[PDB]
Amino acid sequence: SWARELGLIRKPASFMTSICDERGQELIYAGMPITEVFKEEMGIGGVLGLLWFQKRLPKYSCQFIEMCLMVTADHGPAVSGAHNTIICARAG
Amino acid sequence: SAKAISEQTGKELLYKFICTTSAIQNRFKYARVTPDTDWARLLQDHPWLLSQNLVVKPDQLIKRRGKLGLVGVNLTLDGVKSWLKPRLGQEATVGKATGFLKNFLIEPFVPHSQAEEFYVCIYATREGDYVLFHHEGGVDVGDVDAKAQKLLVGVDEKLNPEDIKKHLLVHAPEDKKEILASFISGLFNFYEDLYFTYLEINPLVVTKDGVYVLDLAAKVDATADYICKVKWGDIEFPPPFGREAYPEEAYIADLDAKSGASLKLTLLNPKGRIWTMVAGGGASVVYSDTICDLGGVNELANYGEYSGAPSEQQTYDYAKTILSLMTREKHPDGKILIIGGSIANFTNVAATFKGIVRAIRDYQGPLKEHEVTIFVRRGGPNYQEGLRVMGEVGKTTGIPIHVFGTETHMTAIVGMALGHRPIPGKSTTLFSRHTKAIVWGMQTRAVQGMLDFDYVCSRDEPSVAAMVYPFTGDHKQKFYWGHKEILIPVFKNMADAMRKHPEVDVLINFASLRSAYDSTMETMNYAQIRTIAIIAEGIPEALTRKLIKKADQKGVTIIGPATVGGIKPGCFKIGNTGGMLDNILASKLYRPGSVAYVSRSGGMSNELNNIISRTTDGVYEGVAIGGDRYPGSTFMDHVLRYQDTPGVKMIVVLGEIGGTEEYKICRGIKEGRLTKPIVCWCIGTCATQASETAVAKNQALKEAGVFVPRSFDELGEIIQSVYEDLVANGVIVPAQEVPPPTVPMDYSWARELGLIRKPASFMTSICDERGQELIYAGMPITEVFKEEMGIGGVLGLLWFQKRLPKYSCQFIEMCLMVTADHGPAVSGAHNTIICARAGKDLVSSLTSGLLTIGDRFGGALDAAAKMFSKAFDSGIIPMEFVNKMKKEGKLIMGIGHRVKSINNPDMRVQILKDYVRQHFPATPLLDYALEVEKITTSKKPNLILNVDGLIGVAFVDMLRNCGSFTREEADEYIDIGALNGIFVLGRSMGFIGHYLDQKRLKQGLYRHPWDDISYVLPEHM
Ligand SMILES: CC(=O)SCCNC(=O)CCNC(=O)[C@H](O)C(C)(C)COP(=O)(O)OP(=O)(O)OC[C@H]1O[C@@H](n2cnc3c(N)ncnc32)[C@H](O)[C@@H]1OP(=O)(O)O
Ligand SMILES: O=C([O-])CC(=O)C(=O)O
Ligand SMILES: O=C([O-])CC(=O)C(=O)O
Repeated sequence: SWARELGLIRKPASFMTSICDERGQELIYAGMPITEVFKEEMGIGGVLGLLWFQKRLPKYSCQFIEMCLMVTADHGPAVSGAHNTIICARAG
Repeated sequence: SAKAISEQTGKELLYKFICTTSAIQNRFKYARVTPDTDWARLLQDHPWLLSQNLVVKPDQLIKRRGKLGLVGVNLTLDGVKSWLKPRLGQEATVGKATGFLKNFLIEPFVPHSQAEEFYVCIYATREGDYVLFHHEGGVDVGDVDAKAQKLLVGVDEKLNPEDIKKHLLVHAPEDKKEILASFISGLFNFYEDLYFTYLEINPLVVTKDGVYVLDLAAKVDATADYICKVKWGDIEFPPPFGREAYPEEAYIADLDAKSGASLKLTLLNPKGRIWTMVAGGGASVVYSDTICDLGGVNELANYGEYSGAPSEQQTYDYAKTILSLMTREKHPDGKILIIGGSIANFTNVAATFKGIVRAIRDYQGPLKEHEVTIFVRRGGPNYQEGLRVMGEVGKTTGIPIHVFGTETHMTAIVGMALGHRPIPGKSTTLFSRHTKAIVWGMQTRAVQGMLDFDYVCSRDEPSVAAMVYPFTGDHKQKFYWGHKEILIPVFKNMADAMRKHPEVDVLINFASLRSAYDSTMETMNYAQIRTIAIIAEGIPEALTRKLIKKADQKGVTIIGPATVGGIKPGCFKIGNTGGMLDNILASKLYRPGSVAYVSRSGGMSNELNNIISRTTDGVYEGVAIGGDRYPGSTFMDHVLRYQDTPGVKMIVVLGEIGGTEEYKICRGIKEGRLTKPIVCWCIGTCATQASETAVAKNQALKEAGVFVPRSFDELGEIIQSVYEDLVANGVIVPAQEVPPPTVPMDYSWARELGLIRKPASFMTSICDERGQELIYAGMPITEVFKEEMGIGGVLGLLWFQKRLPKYSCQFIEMCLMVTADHGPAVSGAHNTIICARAGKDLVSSLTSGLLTIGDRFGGALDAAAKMFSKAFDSGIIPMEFVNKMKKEGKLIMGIGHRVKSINNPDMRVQILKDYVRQHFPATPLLDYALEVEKITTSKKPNLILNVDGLIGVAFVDMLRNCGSFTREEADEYIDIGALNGIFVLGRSMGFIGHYLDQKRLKQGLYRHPWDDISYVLPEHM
């Protein structure tokens, strides 16, 4: 930690992460800080465009992402995955 | 690498793979007699042997036996028996060489005349294949090259027989002109389908009866075996005829064969005082040349090398053999051991010196007894700590060891060892600062070294535009540019590499010795690639000549095979030339100089960079052409290239023994084409065509106007003398030294020599994966399998890190056999089936069913162990325990079966109960659980012990009451969850069985019908 602080050593980094700069003064998302996220009033479609695609999508596309996350919510407990969730929840 | 084969082997290969109209007689008619075999077996399997008249001659790679009269012709049984009696197995001499005669060949002798003997030969040259035919065969040659007809055939060119009869058959008898020529044509295909370099048949007897190949000789390309191992079968190369090898020499031979290192040792005078063990090939040749200059032609004990960074056991045994060989008998002028060497490219010098210091301290007694003095001189990455450890073992064990770094001359230390001095078309520019390369192959340390060099030489763009690796997709690899990280694209094909990067003009071919030719031929189908550097070693020479031919046709500058590359300082660096960046900064290779050089071996190029750094201004551009026989660009192709560039003022050439290449430099300096001051020196004297030697080329360049030193010791001195000549004439001005940019060093290299501590996480007291054996808990994998412990023993090793006693390993196998599948109706196997019928995966199905192992399903093992252990540890009677559980809700976990309980048992509680009764010392918690079973079966005819409760209490009974668990480890593993581990690892077999079953019955997706659901939703939310 000291030989790298005064910068006399090389260490190759893994985990290249082109998303979510967590350290510093703000949670920078794709390139947009968190206060700019809540200032432009982009919903979860805007942060899906920022996290998943790293692009500020236009406001008709964020609302379509929220629409297609509202229709692909629950579709009854008969289906195979919701059945497994219920079976695993009833085992407590 | 031409290696001469036995004439028995080449003669049987000629008998097997020739295809011609002329019938070869005596097909498969030969015998090999030797001292290791008898005589009756040869007559037993070859019944043709004593039917005719025979000729017997020694097959031990001996030239000129027909002129010297050492052949026994016209021999019957008495001739072939009493001829070998003064000959088979006795010591004899030919030329200089003295040794045994243990190999003799027996051929059916054919009487014939001297007007029927012919002479045919095919030898390889750089510009093609020469076939050479004299009508007068045998030993009566007369004139040799004048009346014998020659024909140069080109590479990748077909031999036309009309040019055979037109040009080569001038002095032939005409009736054999269809017998010989097509045969020769067939022989030419035999030369071209088996990759010979030299094949001379003399004499070839073309009688009226047919053709007879009595005597031949063949040097074959030993590196082409990957093409022709189906043709040669198991080829055998005989050693050149000489004395017998010591056991030490065969010991070093199997040390050489057993790894990727080069451990060469051949003793010269075993009672000698000056013993050499020196890293590098050219460095060994130069040290042997200099010690032969200083009167040690009888005092050099051996010539050898240790190269390719051997392991410290290999280094230890190699130095052990050389140290034991030099303590046999004392020599009164003192015995010297020279651990010399060139500058190491990337090897940590201190690790090889750990090998040396173990091999010296292990054999120190004979060293201080025989009064041995050790002279050590090395260079490279971290040489200074290695000189320090050699110095401390010099002062510690008392052996006088004189250590030296790169500040000294390389081979002047032997002058300090002997007391002679006291001890202290093709383009003319190849690389520019916009030269971009494409590397072929994942050779990331070479690309990182090139990027470090180009940061240090203040270059603005990295000279590796892309890499090419065919065995992976297109991605980008992260490299270091100074401090920063950049992304260099790695491609799959070369076509989209040349497409996306049109500024490339160099390709550096890091492919192997069998894929260099195809990638190089594919590369020259792109016009922008103007030079190709081929780092591979071991290409067959015919494929190299095809590469040279297509290079001259396309106009590219091939650096030649078996190179290390060639460094143009301040500008560009090919691969691993120069070495690690410590040698680049130590030799001032970050700014251009004025001296160019051309060498052959890569081991001498670092020494030449060191010499030109320490004596003169520095290297403008250096090129190592390759240690192969046909380099892609010779000496003249580079000194002509240094002629036209004005930045260079003087040229240094390091030539080698063999190959009339420096005579072309002599003719170029006599024709007035080479005007810049040349300093040539040719290595390889070895005087312990007669013009191809080192002293011949040295004298011929000395008389031609080229500065040639007396030895290698005066090479730096006269290079400094020519530099002082050239600056005093007022043309060489030394440029002003700007300091280079600095790179940070490495985390891998600073921790290797230990200069930066790092806190390690992930403490892992289990499974040392690295080393020779996969060491489980403290016990290797061979001790696991040899001691015959099942999977219960490896669960004791992985989970508990103890070697459990043999009755409890079988108990863990037992309780993993009963906690396997228990039907598919239960909740977890139901989830596995539901996920397997969705066609998912094995691991996703097992995992989706495994995530149910919780508290209600599968959580009776751990709870039924914890409950009974807390009741027993407290110390209450069972009748109070049942009443305590009744008073608080909380049904006793591990007690209760739905169907089978009393005189209708569970039948797998019974097997486990019989096992914990029989093979199992001192089991009190099971007895307590059986008393609680007595009470709760007195309550209800159900309520027998479960299998969950009995595995729980039997496992807690196994932990604390067998050995090796104290009381706080056996109580730790219950609270950690080592019983949930047994239920999950046991039930994993059942869940994978359910996955494979539902995947094998081809079952469709589940739906769980609506009539089993009863939706109870609110009215309007
Ligand atoms: C032909 C004809 O018509 S019949 C003639 C006349 N008919 C009659 O008289 C009717 C008789 N009625 C019966 O026989 C009924 O079976 C009954 C009412 C007595 C039920 O008796 P049971 O089944 O034994 O009681 P129950 O199911 O609650 O369990 C009994 C015990 O097991 C205990 N127990 C159950 N599970 C566990 C467990 N895992 N761990 C520890 N204890 C347990 C219970 O706590 C209970 O304990 P307790 O006796 O201290 O209260
Ligand atoms: O790059 C090279 O060929 C040199 C090398 O690795 C070594 O010295 O072991
Ligand atoms: O251990 C468990 O609770 C699961 C079990 O035996 C069962 O199939 O009923």
